[PDB]
Order: sequence, then C-alpha cells, then structure tokens
Amino acid sequence: KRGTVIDHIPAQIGFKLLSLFKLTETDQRITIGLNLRKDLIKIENTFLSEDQVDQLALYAPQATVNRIDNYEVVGKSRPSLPERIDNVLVCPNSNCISHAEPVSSSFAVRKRANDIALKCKYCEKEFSHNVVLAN
Amino acid sequence: AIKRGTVIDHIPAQIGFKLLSLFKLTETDQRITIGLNLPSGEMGRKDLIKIENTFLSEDQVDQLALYAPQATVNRIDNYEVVGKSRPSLPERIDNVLVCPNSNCISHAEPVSSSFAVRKRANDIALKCKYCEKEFSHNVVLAN
Amino acid sequence: ANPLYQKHIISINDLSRDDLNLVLATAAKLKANPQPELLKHKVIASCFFEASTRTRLSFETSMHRLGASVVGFSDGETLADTISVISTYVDAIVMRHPQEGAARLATEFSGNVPVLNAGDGSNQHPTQTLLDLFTIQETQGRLDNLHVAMVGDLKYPRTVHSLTQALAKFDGNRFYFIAPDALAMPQYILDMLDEKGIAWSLHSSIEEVMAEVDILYMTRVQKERLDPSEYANVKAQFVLRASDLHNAKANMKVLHPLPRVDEIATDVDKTPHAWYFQQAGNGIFARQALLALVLNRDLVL
Amino acid sequence: ANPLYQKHIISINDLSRDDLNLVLATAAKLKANPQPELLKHKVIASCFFEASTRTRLSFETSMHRLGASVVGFSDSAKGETLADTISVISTYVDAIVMRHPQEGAARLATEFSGNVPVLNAGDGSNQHPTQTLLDLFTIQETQGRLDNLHVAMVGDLKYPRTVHSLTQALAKFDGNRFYFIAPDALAMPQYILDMLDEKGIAWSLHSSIEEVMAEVDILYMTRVQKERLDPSEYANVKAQFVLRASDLHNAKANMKVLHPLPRVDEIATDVDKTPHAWYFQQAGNGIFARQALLALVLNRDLV
Amino acid sequence: ANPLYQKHIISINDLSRDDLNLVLATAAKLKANPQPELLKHKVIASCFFEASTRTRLSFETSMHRLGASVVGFSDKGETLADTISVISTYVDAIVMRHPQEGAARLATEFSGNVPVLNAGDGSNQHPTQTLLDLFTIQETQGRLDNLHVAMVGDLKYPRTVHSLTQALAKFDGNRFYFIAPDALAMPQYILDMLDEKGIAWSLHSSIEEVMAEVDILYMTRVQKERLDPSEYANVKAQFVLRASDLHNAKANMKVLHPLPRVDEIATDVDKTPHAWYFQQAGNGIFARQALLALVLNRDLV
Amino acid sequence: ANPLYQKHIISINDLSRDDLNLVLATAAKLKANPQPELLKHKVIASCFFEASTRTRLSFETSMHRLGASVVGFSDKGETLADTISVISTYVDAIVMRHPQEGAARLATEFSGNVPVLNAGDGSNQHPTQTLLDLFTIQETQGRLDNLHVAMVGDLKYPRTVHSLTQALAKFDGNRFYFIAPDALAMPQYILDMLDEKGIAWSLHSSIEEVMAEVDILYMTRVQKERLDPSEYANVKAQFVLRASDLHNAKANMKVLHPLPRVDEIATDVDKTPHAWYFQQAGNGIFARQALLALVLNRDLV
Ligand SMILES: [Zn+2]
Ligand SMILES: [Zn+2]
Repeated sequence: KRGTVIDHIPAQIGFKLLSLFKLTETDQRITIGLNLRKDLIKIENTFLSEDQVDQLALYAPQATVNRIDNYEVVGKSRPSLPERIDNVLVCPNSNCISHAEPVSSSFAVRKRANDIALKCKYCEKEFSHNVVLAN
Repeated sequence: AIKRGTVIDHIPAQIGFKLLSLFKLTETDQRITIGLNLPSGEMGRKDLIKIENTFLSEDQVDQLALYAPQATVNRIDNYEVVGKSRPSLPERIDNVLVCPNSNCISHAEPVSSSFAVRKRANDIALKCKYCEKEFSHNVVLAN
Repeated sequence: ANPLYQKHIISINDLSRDDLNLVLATAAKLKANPQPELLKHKVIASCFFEASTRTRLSFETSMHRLGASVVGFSDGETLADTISVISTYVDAIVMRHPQEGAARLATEFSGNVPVLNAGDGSNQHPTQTLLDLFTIQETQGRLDNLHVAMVGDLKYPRTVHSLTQALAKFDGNRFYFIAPDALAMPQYILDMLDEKGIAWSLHSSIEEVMAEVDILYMTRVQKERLDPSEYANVKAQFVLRASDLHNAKANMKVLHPLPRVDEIATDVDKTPHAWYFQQAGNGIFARQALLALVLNRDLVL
Repeated sequence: ANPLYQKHIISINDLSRDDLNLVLATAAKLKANPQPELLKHKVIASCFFEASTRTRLSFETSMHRLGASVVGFSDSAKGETLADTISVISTYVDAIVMRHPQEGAARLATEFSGNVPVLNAGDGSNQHPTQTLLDLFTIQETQGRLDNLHVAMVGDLKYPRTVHSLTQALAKFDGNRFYFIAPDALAMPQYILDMLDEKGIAWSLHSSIEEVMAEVDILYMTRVQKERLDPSEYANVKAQFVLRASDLHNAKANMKVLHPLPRVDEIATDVDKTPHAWYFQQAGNGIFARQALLALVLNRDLV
Repeated sequence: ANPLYQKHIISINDLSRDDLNLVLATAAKLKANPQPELLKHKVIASCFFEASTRTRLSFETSMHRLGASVVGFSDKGETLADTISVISTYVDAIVMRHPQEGAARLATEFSGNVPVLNAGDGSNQHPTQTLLDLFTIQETQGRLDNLHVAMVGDLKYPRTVHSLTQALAKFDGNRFYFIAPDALAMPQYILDMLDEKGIAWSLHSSIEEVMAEVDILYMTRVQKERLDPSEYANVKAQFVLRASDLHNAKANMKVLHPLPRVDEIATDVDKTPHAWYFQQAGNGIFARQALLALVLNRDLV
Repeated sequence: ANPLYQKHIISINDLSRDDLNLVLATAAKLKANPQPELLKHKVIASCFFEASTRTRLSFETSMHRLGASVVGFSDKGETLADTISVISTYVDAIVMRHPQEGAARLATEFSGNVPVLNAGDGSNQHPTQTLLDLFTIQETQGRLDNLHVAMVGDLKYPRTVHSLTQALAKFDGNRFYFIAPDALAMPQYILDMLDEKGIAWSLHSSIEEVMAEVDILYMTRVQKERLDPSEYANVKAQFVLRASDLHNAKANMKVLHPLPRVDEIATDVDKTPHAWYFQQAGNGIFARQALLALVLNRDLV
C-alpha cells in the first residue's frame, strides 16, 4: 500500500499504540504483528503528520517509521521528543481541574538527566514521566 | 497458516480491536497476527486475529458471541485444522460488561462484573449478579 | 438436613419453596417454644450502613432472644475491606446498605461467616417478605389459595415485589393490584405471574373487591418521588379508613410493612382486621428463624 | 398603552398573546440598543427564598444592565409568615424578583406588596415565566417566528414545569407541530394534550428522536429529574434519550437544540461544537427577557 | 504472676518487656482455648469520645468473647475528669478513645480502682494496635527476635508505627529498614532510641532494595490530608505496593497494614500468600481479650 | 501600549516583567488619581466557588471604586465549563476563586472574549496577592531592585510565597533570606529557579541572624492544620515575631503578612512603625483596580 508503517516497536507497546492514538478508528487495512520480540503496525493509505510521529517518542523511543508511496520506502524516520503531549496523558494531581471536565489534557515536555518532566497546562505542577505514565 | 494455535475469522470490522482490548488478547508472549478491515467476499470488510500456541475453550469462544455473532474459530495443530467452531450465546458473561445501574455495588468495588444471559424476541437480557436488575443488551453495551 | 445451615440470606429469588416452608416452620416453632440460649456464645454484627432503626431493633432483638451477643453501627475504603475485617470478628453479619448488591458483594468476602440482607437499596429485603408470609400463614392458616389485595404504590416498593414473587411460589392464589397508573405493579412481575398461570386483575378502588380479599396489603406510598399535587389525589383515592371494612371477611387481615401515617387512618387500629403491629411483632420470629437456621446444623423443636 | 406597567408577572397562563408579544418585542429592542440607565434610582429586591444561583445571577445582571440597585438574599440556610416578609420588603423596594419552594408564593406576595410588582422566579412545581419567555425569545431569534414550527420536546415531560409553560405559550401562536418524545412514565400530562386538542394543534408521540429529526426545528431537551426514579430505570431512560452528535446528521441547518440547563445527563458534550448547539445562547437570552420584564413593569413610556 | 491485674493500659512505653511477653502469651492461649464466660457479670464501658468503628467493633467483640456486658457511645462543657468520675461508678473497666493526647492518662487519675484501657489518645499512644501487631508478627514468624522488619510509607505521623518500633526494640537483634519520603521520615527521637540500644537500622528509597531480606513488610497509612495533592501523587506512585513487587520475597514473609489500605496495597496482594492484614485485624480480638482478662483477673486460666 | 487589555490574569508565571511594571504603575496612578466611573455600565462576576470573604470584599470594593456593577456568589453535578459558558453570556469579566488547581485556566477556554481574573485556584496561583505585595514593597522601599527580602515561616505550602519569589526574581540584585523549619522549607523548584538566574539566597534559623540587613520582613501564615500540635508548638515558639525583635531593624524596613496573622505577629508590632500588613491589605484595592481597568480598557487615563 501507499501509506505509513511502524517497525521495531517494543513488545506490548504495539497494542498500546493502537489504543492510545485511536489507530484502529480508520477504514484502511491494518497489519499488526505482536511478538517477533518486536511488535510492528502498518496502515494502508495513511500518512502521519510531522509531530504526529513525535508523540510516539515516550512509548517507542528507539523505533522506526517508514513511509510508502511505492512498493518501496519513500522516507524513514525516528521519533523525537515533542514540545507538548496532548490528549493521551492523565494528570497525577487528583485535585487538577482537568479531571471530570470536558477538556483535553496537555503537558509541556522537558528532558532531564534521569526522567522526563511533564508540566500540566492546567494545575501547573511538574511530574516525572514515570509518575504520569503509571496509568 | 501457522505451526500451532487459534485463528478467528469473519469478525465484523471494528469489532476486531474491541476483541483485543476487552479480552486482553495481546497480553501474551506468543506471536499474534491481526488484520483490521481485511477484504473478503464472505463478509465484505472483516477483521482477523491469529495466535500461536494458544487455545480457546468452549466458553472462551462463546464469550465472543455478543460482539461478533457470525464469526469462526479454527484450531491449527501441525498447520491444519483439528477443530472448527462458532460462538454460541453463553449462560453468563463476566468481567467485560459494566452495570448500567449506577448505584450498583459493582462499581466502586474490587469484584468482577457478571450478567446472566437470556435471549428474547428482539434483544438479549443481561441480569446483573449483584443488583439483580435485568437490562437489554443494548442498554448495557451502549458504553 | 437443615438446607439453610451456613447458607447466605440475600434475595427472595434465591429462596426455594422448601427453604420458605422451613423458615416459616422454624418461626412458628420458636414462637411457640422460645429457645433463649440456642445461640449462646455467638457474636453477631449489626451493620446498618444505612440507618433503619425499626429494622435494626427487630433484628437485634431476635439476636438477643436467641441469646447471641451483638456488635454494630448505623450510618475511600471499600465495602470488601470492611466485610473482610468484620468476618474475622463475628459469626454472622446482618447488614443494611444503600447500594443494590451490597449483601451479595459481602458474601464473596465474608469467608465462612454468613451474611443476612436487611435491605440492599432498591433490590431485596428478604426478612420483610419472610415476616409478611409468616403473618399471612398464622392469620389465614395457609399460603395457598388466598385472595391477596395489594393497595398503594406498587412500582417502587421492594417489599411488595418480594412478597408477590414469594406468593407466586405457592398455589391457587388470586391477586388484586389496586394502585394509580403512575405506580403500577411492573410488567416483570405481571409477566412472572402469567408465566406461572396465576390469576390477577387490576382495580382502581379497594371497594370493588373488598368482599373476597383475605389479605389487604397496604404499601408506604413513596411521597418523595411524586408531586405534592399528584400525591393529594393518590392519598385521597387509596387511603384506608375503617368505614371501608363493612364488606370484609371475618378472617381478613390488614398488613402494612410500616410506617402507615398516610395510608391507614387511625380508625382501623381498633377493628379486628388490623394486623400491621402484629405483623411487625412477627418479624421477631422470622428473624429469629433465619438466625437459628443459619447458625445451627440440627434443630429439634 | 403599556398594559404591563405596575403589573405582576406571576404565570404564563396569565399573559395574553398580546402581553407575550410586548415582552418579546421589548426584549429584542433592548438587546439591539441597550438602555443602561433606564432604571436609575430604582431599587429591586432579589429574594431567592430557594437558592438558584444561575437564575439569581441572570436576574440580578438584568437589573444592573438597566442601572438598577439590587438588594436581597439567596438563603437556603423562620416562624414569621411570608405575608409579613413581603409586607415589609414592599416598603423598601420598587420591584420584587422572588423564588420560593411553595407553589403560589409569588401570587400570595402580590396580595401583600401593595403597589410594588412581584416577578416570579419560580414557585415550586407551578410557574417559572421568565424561563419560558427567554425560551420563546430564543426560538424566535433563531427561527424568525413562533408560528408554523416543528417543536420536539425530549426527556422528562411529566414533571418539568417550564416545558408545560412552553407548550402553553407556543399554543398561543399558530400552526405549530409538537413531537413529544419521552418514556411512558414521564409523558406530557393529559391537561396539556387536552389544551392542544381544544385548539386543534398537531401533536404526536414518539419513542425515539430519530423518527422525527428530519422535520424538527427546535429540539427542546428537558432535564430528566433523576431523583424521582430508580437508578436502574433511569439507566434505561438516559440510554434511550441522551443526545450525541451522531444524532444530528439528518437535522435541518436552521434547527437549534435547546436545554434549560443543567444538561449533564441529556446532551453529550460532542454536541457543543456543532452549529445546532444553542443552549448557552439560550441562557444568555435570559438577560433580555428579564430586562424586558423589569422595564415594562417599571415605566409607562418607551425610549 | 499476673502483674497487670488492676493496672491501666495507657502507653506502650509503660509496658515492660515482661508485660509484653505476658499479654502475647495470654493472647495465644486465649486464641487456642476459648474462655467465653471468663468475664461474666462484668460490665465494660466502650467510650469512643472519638469515633472509630473498626476499633470499637474489635474491642466490643473481645468483650463479648469473654462474656462481658458492654455499654458505651460513639461521639460537652463538662470536663473529662467529671465524665470519668461518673462512669467509674457504673462499670468495671473503661475502654476509651479520645481526640486529645493524655486523655487516658488523665482518666486514670479519676477512675479510682477501675482500670482504664487506651483505644487511642490523639497523637500519642494506641497500645492495643501495637499489641495485635506483635501478636501477628510473632505468630507468623515464630519469634519477635532477630527479624528483618521494613516499615514503608508515612513514618513521621502514624502513632502506631512509632509505638511498634519502640516495642520491637524491646526485643533484640532486629534489623529495621525505613522506606519513606523525606517529608515523612522516621522521627529523630526514634532513631536515637535505636542508636542508644545498638539496634540496626538503614534508610532506603524503595522496597525493592531490600525485599529479599524482609520478614515483615509493614505498610503504614499515608496521611494524604497533610500533603499537597501533587506531592501525594508522587508519594503514592513511589510507595504503593502491588503483587508484582513480591518476586524476591521470602516464603515466610508477611505484609501487614493497620488499615484502611486503599492507597497503599493494591488488591493484587490479597490473593498472594504474603497478604496478612486481614489476619492481622482478626488477631486484634485476641490481643484485646488478653488485655481485658489480664486486667480483670489475678489468676491465669 | 496596554498589552493586557482583554487578556486573562491567571498565573504570575505568565505576567512578564513589563506586564508587572505596567500593573504596578497603573495601580500607583489609580491610587493617586481616583477614576470612579472608569468602568460604569460594566457588570463583573464575583464568583467565589471557594469562600474567602477578605479576598472577595477587596475585589468587590475595587469593582465599585471603578463604578462597575457586581453580581456573584460565595459557595453541583454540572461541570465548571458549563457554569463558565453560561456566566460569560451575562457579564464583562469573571473574578473567580476555586478549590481546584487549574480552574481559572479552564474557565478561559469557555469564557470566550470575557477576561478571567484568578482570585486563587487551589494550590496553584493567586496573582492579585503577589501584585498587591509588590505594590506595597515598591511603594514603601522606592524600588523592587537590589532589596534585602526575608521570608519567615511556612515556605513549603503557601502558594503566594512561591508566587512572590518568582515575581521578585524578575527584578535583579535581590538578596533572599529563607527562615523556616526543615519540614516547611522553600521547595527545590524555587531554589533552582533562583540559582539559574544567579540570584542570592541564604538559609537561616532565626530572624535575628539577619534582621540588621532586611528591607522586607515577609511573614507567612503557617498552616498548622498540616502539623502535629506538638511540632507546631515548637514552630510558633521559634518563628513568632514580637516587637522586641526589631531593635536592629532599618528605619525603612516593613513587616508584611498576607493575613490572617494570629499566630505569627504579636500585637506588639502593630504600634511600631515597621507594621505594614494592614497598609498592605489596603493596597490590594489598587492592585485590583489596576488589573480590572487594564483588562477592560485599551486606553490609559
Ligand atoms: Zn494537572
Ligand atoms: Zn448491577
């Protein structure tokens, strides 16, 4: 197909990537292979935007995304950590207005020595990505 | 085909990902192959799941009935079919459904959901194990 | 075989016909021959997550009439946890809860300690329907082939659904449902009755049928749900005054699960047809019954 | 000349079609050219015997938009009669906006206020004129007319007083078709249907909004009064009747979805961003219907 | 022989090593051999000036388990001394919980000959909690000596965790691991106490550092209410315990929590064999039967 | 010219050094030249989702001082977004205080063109408090630069003290003294912020170490409610300020408290010339007239 493909996904991150980013809410054919151990997802007639690939950085850091306009590669890339992460993350501060309210989550992103810092748009608290990501 | 395992054919498209999520089908270490919006003249557009070295029991397949009524499960030993099967509506469905009654003890508490199943003319009735209220499957399944 | 030994008492839909007859029998026999040390050295938990001091008092009295000890309470930690703790403390758990399913939920975490349901929200209240039955028993002499009228709110009262369900487990009963349209007996109960080929009719006034009725069962109309205007017409139509008992059979008994402020005028109290305080009195023996049946393997009475 | 000057505003059943037309007209006029000091030196008592702070804020904003002073209370937390409270307050103020738990209280106030007009912000299950007025003003402003409309009303139709009011008021205009979409236990009451028949106005029942979406001009969602029902049966109501954007594919482009608010369990937030969502615009219009009422009851003239 | 007869039980810092041993032993003996009429005809006051229904149910169950009567309350211009001076005339022992520190001590100065038992006096002491902890560690481990004991969570504020450290330092060769965030550390007075006895203790940041060594994983209840919601988000993320954390655990190791355990121990643990916090609460009845019986009899058995 | 017209005032971390200067200047000019009809015909919403009557009175006074109308409330299954979506249709600005962090930010996403002003959003921000602080330091000292600023008390929890440090670090050559107990220290994020700007800060244990140098003695309100009563006894003993502590004080030095000051500043101070916490509160009206006028006019004067 003439679309986009994601190679070298850490095992058990394939199903999550399909889930968190609503990749199965399209009409195209999707090929998915879990545990080769490397997960991989592929979508026909689907091209990913610039920052759209960036958002995978936190979950599949060392992973490759290849573009297909022919039966061969038209452009290969790796995800780079973005300035902001919207929609998919949940704020650990339980007093955050974000919860129960009809707004999308948003965190500023900031690399550190050991952790990645995620500062909430709303409650303005900064957390280590390990705390934010623990569901 | 595969060396050994289970295969689920003729899944209503957009019910494939639901089956992977609700039944935690990707929480194994074995190889899984899946294809969403596959083309078949048998279904139109379908979904397909395949799992190496994993077998589904009678009830495990019956439990797919409510989401993919017309669907097929094939067992693959030594790369050929040894048991062919279809899902039948189960007597009870645990864990995956949520009680629509918001006052049900079910919700805040660390138990699994459970509804007894009973077919009717137009709908399937789902009676909760806890609050003993019976709902149309359409009310239960509507999020 | 006491097929209730160590069993949970959760829902009237889980009690078999023999289970019911067993309870009624133990009640009548304990009522006739008290056994005040049957449960010596037992400790029972009176867990009223939702207050109900009429119900609580009746239960706790049953507990003491069989010589049991009592501990309890009224009004982020799960119910599973509290139940897991309390079952290590006690030998039986009586519990009332605002949420439907709480008693069933308790049984999955109580271990070998049986839980008895004093009411789980809008679902079940077994002991109420038990003492209602025991009262129809003792007053009519039987649970079969009775004319049973049910007057008031029939859409919402759990106790009247329970009681209908349980009378449909006995034979030849004829039901009269006398209620305003907005508070009718629900279809699922009417369906159950058709599916057992049991005879039932609707009427809009208790006068139409008073002559045949053996049990007049008044519900507590749930004022809170309705408009005070709507309620004015209901209360006028369906309230019961003693002048309404000229046609009644000499055996006919009036029952009310209580409180009856707006349903049975004080005129009735003095007529021999009034059995709602005796009904409440009988709750002692139905609850004594369950405690004894669930905490002793043998019972020779 | 202005037949509402010094008049009480108590019930939608007391306003003639002419009174209605005058309010609607005064409101639209005030909306387009504000009159920020029409009521200078007037003092108005905002007496919410029953708290209702959206209603209170909208009324009190209205008063200030015409430059009136406001004194009052929103007290929900008492042996002296209501007659005396009104007897006293009428000597203090120039107009009384009033909300009360008991039906008839604004009527009872008018009998003790002397020359001071009382406006009804709700008296228990009876009346709430201002809500129905700003509804009318909203349907008009969005449609261009209050006649020859297809008006669907979905949700609880037995209990919400404002939806009775609104049907009564729309029945004073011509050629309207009403669709009543509600569960059987919460149907439009018989007296409302009787009224519509006695005027030969068209109405049908439905079980699902999809039956009629193609024809509808106003989809008026009521607040299902959860507290009256079992949470179990309520699960079935909410499931049937909740409104999401997937329901608005057939809808006409002129159609507006209206809700008196709060809409937590009736209108999904997916609707909010569609062009059919007009329930916050609806609520803003309470400013103009309520400015209107104040103005008309407190002057003979018109600027 | 029984040096606790007619003594008040106020503070763990007043129970001697020998007194501790006596209670534990009495508890084990009472657990193994019921003595349900040992305190017949005694009346005990269950005085919860500060509500705490888990504690109150546990005590009152202990009381009936020894066949005593119980009277009390669960929630004032008149002094506490006056209250106690009155209640001493009524009853044979006063079990009491109070929001203010020193309330049990003060009660003793006005209770005369009636022994006072402390169910918790504000921020100070909670002897029975530490007693049933010890009885559970001892019953599961076979000993209270030379144990590896981790205490995870909030260690600055829980009175019972300071209590339990003090009491375990009365036994010797114990190794302590303190796993807690800086703002909720073990207080200085406790560390100094441990140093003056040459008792071994180390700090850590995560239970994984030491899980391999621990015999007791003792989880405290973090008092979130003191903290910023953000700060608590980070604490709960670090220190919550789930079953996945128990791969290295010794087969004999037990997880203990004073309860409620909502935000500290995931329900994964419940199913593992290391889960002992409900057994721990159940053990409270015997540590409390023990204390009651020892203070109300001079004779053992 | 006025880059704050039609902007929301949400967080001090979003007001630029130039924005800060603009407010302060507008405040001083409004203080010196009343403009009591500048906002005639505007209606402003005084929305105290969380009561705080000192703050509310200060704002509402600011509002009438500019001749605006005010509507509001001082204490819900419906979302905050819905509330704000409705209120924006009514009014021209929304002043709002809320228990939850992010509430003002969230309001802006549903207020449309109506500017939102933050009167405090839980643990996050309180812009107006920091603004009236700065206006008071500046008005009393002649400058916001190269000042000696001590902040004494609880520095871990007060949002306004973190706020005020951030805003003073937008001015340069300031020397900070942090005088607070270990459990209530200045948080790390603030110290790091100061280090990354090469701004001078030292820790101390008592105001006496540095009193000779300070231009601003800024007392926080210690949140006792978070602490043990004993621990707080030691804090209050150390850090309370009485007039006897002001012998070295520079004649220009001012004592500032956000209020209430019960357990921090003895009434001895009130009579001394260093007492400026009531003047500080009074100054809140002009910092708030400033903010209102700047967001509701593009034209200065
Ligand atoms: Zn947040
Ligand atoms: Zn349920």
